[PDB]
Amino acid sequence: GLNIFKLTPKKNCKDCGFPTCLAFSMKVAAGAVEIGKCPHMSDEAMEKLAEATAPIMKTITIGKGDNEYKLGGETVLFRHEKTFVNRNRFAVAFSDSMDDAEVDAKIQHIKDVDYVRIGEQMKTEFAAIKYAGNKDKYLALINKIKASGVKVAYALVCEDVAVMKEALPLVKDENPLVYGANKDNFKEMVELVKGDKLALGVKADGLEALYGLVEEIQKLGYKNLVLDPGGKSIKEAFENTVQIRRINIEGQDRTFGYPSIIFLDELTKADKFMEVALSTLFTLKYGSLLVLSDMDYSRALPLYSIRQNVFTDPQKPMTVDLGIHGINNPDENSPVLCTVDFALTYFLVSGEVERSKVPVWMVIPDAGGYSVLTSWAAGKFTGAAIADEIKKCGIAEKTKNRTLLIPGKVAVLKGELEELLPDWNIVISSTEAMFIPKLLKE
Amino acid sequence: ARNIKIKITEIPIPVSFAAAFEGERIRKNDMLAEFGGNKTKAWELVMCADQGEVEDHKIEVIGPDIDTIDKAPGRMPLGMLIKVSGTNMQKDFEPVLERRLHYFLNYIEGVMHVGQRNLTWVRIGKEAFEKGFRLKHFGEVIYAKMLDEFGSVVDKCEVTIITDPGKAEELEGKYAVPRYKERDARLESLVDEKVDTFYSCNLCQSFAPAHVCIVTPERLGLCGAVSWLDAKATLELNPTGPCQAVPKEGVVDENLGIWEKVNETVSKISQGAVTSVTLYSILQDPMTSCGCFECITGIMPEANGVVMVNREFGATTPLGMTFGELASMTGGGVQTPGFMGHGRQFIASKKFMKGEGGLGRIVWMPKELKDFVAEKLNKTAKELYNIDNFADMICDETIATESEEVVKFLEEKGHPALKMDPIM
Amino acid sequence: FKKPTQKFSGKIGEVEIGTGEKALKLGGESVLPFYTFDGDTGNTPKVGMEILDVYPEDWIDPLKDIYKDVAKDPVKWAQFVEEKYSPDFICLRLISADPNGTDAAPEDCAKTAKAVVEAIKTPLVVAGTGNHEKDAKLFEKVAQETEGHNILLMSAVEDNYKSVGAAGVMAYNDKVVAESSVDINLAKQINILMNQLGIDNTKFVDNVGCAAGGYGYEYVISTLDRVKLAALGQDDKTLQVPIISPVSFEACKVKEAMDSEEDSPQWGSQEDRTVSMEVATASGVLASGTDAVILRHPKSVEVIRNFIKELLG
Ligand code: B12
Ligand code: SF4
Ligand code: SF4
Ligand code: NI
Ligand code: NI
Repeated sequence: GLNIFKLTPKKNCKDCGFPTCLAFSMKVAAGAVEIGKCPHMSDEAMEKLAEATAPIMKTITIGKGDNEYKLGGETVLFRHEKTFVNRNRFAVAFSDSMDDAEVDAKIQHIKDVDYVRIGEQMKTEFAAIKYAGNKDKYLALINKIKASGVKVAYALVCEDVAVMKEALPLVKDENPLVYGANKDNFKEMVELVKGDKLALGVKADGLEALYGLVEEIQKLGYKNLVLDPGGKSIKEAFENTVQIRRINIEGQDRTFGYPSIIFLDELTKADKFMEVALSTLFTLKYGSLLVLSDMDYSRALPLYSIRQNVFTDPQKPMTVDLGIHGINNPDENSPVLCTVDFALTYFLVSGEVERSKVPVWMVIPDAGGYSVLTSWAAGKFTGAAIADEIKKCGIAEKTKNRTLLIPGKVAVLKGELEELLPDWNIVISSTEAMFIPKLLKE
Repeated sequence: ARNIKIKITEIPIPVSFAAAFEGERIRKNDMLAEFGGNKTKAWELVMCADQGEVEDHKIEVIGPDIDTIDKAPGRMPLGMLIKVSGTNMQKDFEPVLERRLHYFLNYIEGVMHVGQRNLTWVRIGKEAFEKGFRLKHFGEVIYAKMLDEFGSVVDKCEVTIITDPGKAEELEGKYAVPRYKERDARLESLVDEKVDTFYSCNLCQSFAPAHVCIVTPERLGLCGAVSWLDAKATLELNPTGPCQAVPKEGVVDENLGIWEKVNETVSKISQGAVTSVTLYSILQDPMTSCGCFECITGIMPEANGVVMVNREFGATTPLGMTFGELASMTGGGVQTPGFMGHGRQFIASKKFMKGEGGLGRIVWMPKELKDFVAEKLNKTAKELYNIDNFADMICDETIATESEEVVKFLEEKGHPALKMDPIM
Repeated sequence: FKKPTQKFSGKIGEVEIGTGEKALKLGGESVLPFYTFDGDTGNTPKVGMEILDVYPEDWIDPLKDIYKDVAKDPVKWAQFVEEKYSPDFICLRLISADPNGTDAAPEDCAKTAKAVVEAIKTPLVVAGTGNHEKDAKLFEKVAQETEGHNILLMSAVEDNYKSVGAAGVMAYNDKVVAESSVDINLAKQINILMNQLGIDNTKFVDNVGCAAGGYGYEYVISTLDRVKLAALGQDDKTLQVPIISPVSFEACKVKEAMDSEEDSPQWGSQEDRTVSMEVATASGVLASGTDAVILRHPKSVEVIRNFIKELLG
């Protein structure tokens, strides 16, 4: 922060788009704006600043506007130390040695599995196209998926430079992932992707071979890479994935500062319940692009829900939606419950009422995304806020039961709530989560 | 002789007693007796006396009882004197006991207590009295649960409820008023040099794992709800709680607030995330911040000083960043030199950036914030010998908002921060 | 490059549950979970299966079909699970004891637990109810009836730790789970209270809380990461205790795992989603520092056991 402010000319000229040099100073330390925005930097300090502030792990952008996914950019090994920046992506493997009926099932599954959870679009992001030996069916497979209408990014897996030279132009304009650079084809693979600045996948046997191979590509001048850990077993693949990230972060080595692509379809040998387990493992253990064999709601529901929790910034509390949240068959007459949309209190309370025994529609007034006590301290979860929320959501129409239950630890508002809502009957509980069902029995 | 204590499960009152009953409202026409307020004088006091003067479980009602006011709802003086004795009960724990007395009375149905010291007033509803509620039950609630919550510092509790107008005025002047003097003098006159142990709080580590708050008499918690006295009592009541003693042993640097023990006890609580810290500086190894802070002070290099902004302030500071933008980097338990999140009371402290020149480094504060601390800030700057109206020299939002404008304002005002040595 | 040489000064203690040849060891690792490349992973994490002392009414239909003729009698149920799936341990959840439902006297439930513990060889984990007040009385009678088998008493929170710990570890020489609420400081506090009471780290395990994937899951992940790093990196003696997290308790009650095809036709099969929910939840907590998990569906156990075996061997 203040470290680079010494190098800053300190002119407050707003050329970088930020008001003050200090404002530009602290943000570039975070890494948002980066260093290019300032033209007035002296070249003596510009050279030193460019290297010191350079992130230890590069961020790779694959795909076009809607299918825009950033991989990498991580700075910590655990989410509690600091937020995990970019979430991992899931791909469905396609091989040219697959039956037309089988490919149709895969395409439908990608299109079928699509839902929104807490405002995030959960769907398959990539479609890994693999070359199995028959070039003629390989180009047909690529064209079919384009005509299918599946809104996914493309990742061509092909080690043959001759086949890749013809396969790339089909989805070249989609900013695809060119995977297949190895020990004896990297020189002809870099020149194929250098022009359009496409991500290049690096493959080698072991970490030492991979480390040496990345240096050769970096020595050519190309640093837009997606490393492949690689392994003959799950035990070795897990080791390589972890070692790459620890070398890059703990060792401060920028040769391994690239995202990892992991083929879970081959290690699991097409095993659904093993794919879900390994997908969770590599979501928590530095897997940036996981390639599965197929997609279905059995895999999607846990993997996408877990990924949402892991890659939320700890500093910004996770928040649940607003409005009324009716549990278990919302109806025309039942009590109501209040929370503060902290998304932990909601889950802790809903994790106690999940029995559905006594149907209750929990009204969630906007308390600012904080907990119950801090919201009341802030003045967000107050009598006026609870009262006017009833007006906003119109819970009077939905349920004809004036019994209103509020959080237990909110004490003084019980008299205040009764004033603003005379007809409503207020019930004040205890602050322990164990008393949720006692008063729910009514 | 064997230090055996017997617990009482039931409060011996006919009226129902629960934490849920607080926050109720008594109808304006269904009150029975209204003690205190601007109407009559009511007060409360918790005393730390010798075991001789305190007799266990003695409830004394001095004056007419509640059964005497059969007429329309009226007012009577109220005096609640509580005597507490114990082996390790001291005068620093009296405010803690007295604060909880507010919630003890509110937990009773038909009884609502609001206020502290002689500014209190308690109203009794008809519902309690028809169920045999008497002033003697007031001492039963306090005694039964004073021994409950404060079971490690209170051996015996003696409660007297005074409602005679003559005695209520007399006992206030010999017990209540003199003891409020000691509370104010103790809080005001206690400085870091006098104390020998600091305290460390880690209740905000639920979201800022690397954050440890060091609480000193001149530097309270960032949230502003924990002070040196409060942490002292928290450690006594809850030895394994969030507040633990921090010996002030080993003085690397007196001016910057570096201590050998503090660095040792910060790396232990933060699980090694933060190893070196300073208490009276914002540039060299500053304290971490969680996110509960209401005011954050940021360095303004071009003005040879620092800028302040409160949480409620929704405009842009001369630094070019708002409170939300600054809170995204200061908070989270990370050590960020030049920026510090602190409370609203730490502003007017003699240890506010002692190692960075002192209090005079403040150059820009919000208008609403400046008014609140103007009386205290001016007094503290008077020790710096400059003219008393230091807040008049401090720029505010109304005068200017841009860096080049405020610097010109400081040039013409003769602000002390400009003349001091370069902060950075 | 330079191979990452991560040296940890701490070491998790070992707790033994059960007696005989089937007794299992927990903890002992000096490195992060599954980091066979860093050093010594003490004991392989164990996988346990959950049974109930009453007939499972709320379990999914596929689970009811598995336990057709054995669910009625817990003694038959425990022997069926042991001989068919051979779990590392069996968890007996005393559902009949909770005041919120078919509340029953602690004497009745302890009699059920006595028959189960004497009819199986595998170590038994007796899971109590959610109520702190009832668990104090429930575990006092349970630990008395099942004496001499070294059972694991679960859910001893700060409220009833004095009652559960005394009637557990100290009196009848059992093991106790010290449970906190997804915090390292609360986990650190409860462990200190057990140590001051006279129970060292070798007699109790830790429960830092558990949650289903997508329902406050990252809070459990952060807590597990923090306690593991503090125990090993900072050599914190008050956190060097093995961790057990009941996955089936939370992962199997969610909408995404209980809804059948009639309720949610698009979500597909119900058994697949139930197994996939526990496998995802268990694998994530195993990688974060859990030494033992509790699972409900038999298929989840096979996948997790293969998952553990692949990473360690
Ligand atoms: C985290 C935290 C913050 C964070 C919150 C970030 C986040 N993750 O949400 C932030 C930094 C925002 C914060 C800020 C402040 N905080 Co704060 N905060 C806390 C903290 C550490 C934890 C809160 C929490 O999660 N509690 C646990 C949750 C689970 O409890 P809960 O939400 O109440 O839910 C339970 C019950 O309500 C019940 N329940 C809920 N609904 C229902 C329904 C039924 C039927 C039933 C039976 C039960 C039930 O069950 C739930 C689960 O058990 C507490 C410490 C403490 N001792 O509580 C301080 C604390 C609450 N903070 C406090 C204060 C004062 C503040 C500030 C106002 C300080 C200031 N600036 O002046 C600021 C306000 C900031 C602002 N915007 O104005 C004080 C409260 C004092 C008071 N008398 O109000 C505390 C105690 C700290 C202290 N110094 O002692 N805080
Ligand atoms: S462009 Fe450079 S000199 Fe101008 S305000 Fe931005 S950082 Fe300061
Ligand atoms: S800010 Fe207050 S509540 Fe938070 S850790 Fe510091 S003293 Fe404790
Ligand atoms: Ni705080
Ligand atoms: Ni804070």
